[PDB]
Amino acid sequence: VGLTEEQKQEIREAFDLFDTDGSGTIDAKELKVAMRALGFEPKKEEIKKMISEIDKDGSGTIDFEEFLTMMTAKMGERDSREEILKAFRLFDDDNSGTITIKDLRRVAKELGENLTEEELQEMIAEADRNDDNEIDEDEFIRIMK
Amino acid sequence: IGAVLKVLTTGLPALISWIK
Ligand SMILES: [Ca+2]
Ligand SMILES: [Ca+2]
Ligand SMILES: [Ca+2]
Ligand SMILES: [Ca+2]
Repeated sequence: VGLTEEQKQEIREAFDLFDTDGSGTIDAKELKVAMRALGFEPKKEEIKKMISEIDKDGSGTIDFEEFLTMMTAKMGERDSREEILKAFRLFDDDNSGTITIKDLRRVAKELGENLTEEELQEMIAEADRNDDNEIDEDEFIRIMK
Repeated sequence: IGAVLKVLTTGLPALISWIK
C-alpha cells in the first residue's frame, strides 16, 4: 500500500538518471530527453505543463522530493487500477475482455436475481461511452472511481 | 478484497433494488 523500499530506491535511481548534470533538480530540457527515452516524443507546451504540475516551490525545476511525491501518487493510481481490474474480471464472466449483456445475464443468475434484458442494457449504456454496448476496463475503472 | 466485498455486499443490492 505505501511505497516499498525497493520502489523508493528505483525512483531515486530514475531521478538521478533524468538529472544528467547531477544538479539535484530536473530541468525542462532534461525532462524532455527523459520522456523520449521513455518512448514518448512530447511537445514543449506539455513539458512546460508537466513542470508546472510537479513543481511546488516555484523553482520551475523538479527536486527529488517533488519527484518522489509525484511518483508516489502515480504508483498509487497504478495500484488502485490493478485492484479495480481484479474485480472487472469477476464481472467479465467469459473472460472476453469486456463486460457485455451476456456477462451480466450470467452474473445476474449467479446472484439469484431475475433482471430483464432491458433492465440490464440500461447498465451497459450508463457506463458505456464509445457506443459499442460494451463496458471496457477504462469504463469500468471510471464508473468505480 | 475490501473493494470487491463492498461492491457485492452493499453496492450491488442497492443498485439492483433500485431497478425494481
Ligand atoms: Ca539537472
Ligand atoms: Ca521545484
Ligand atoms: Ca465478457
Ligand atoms: Ca464501451
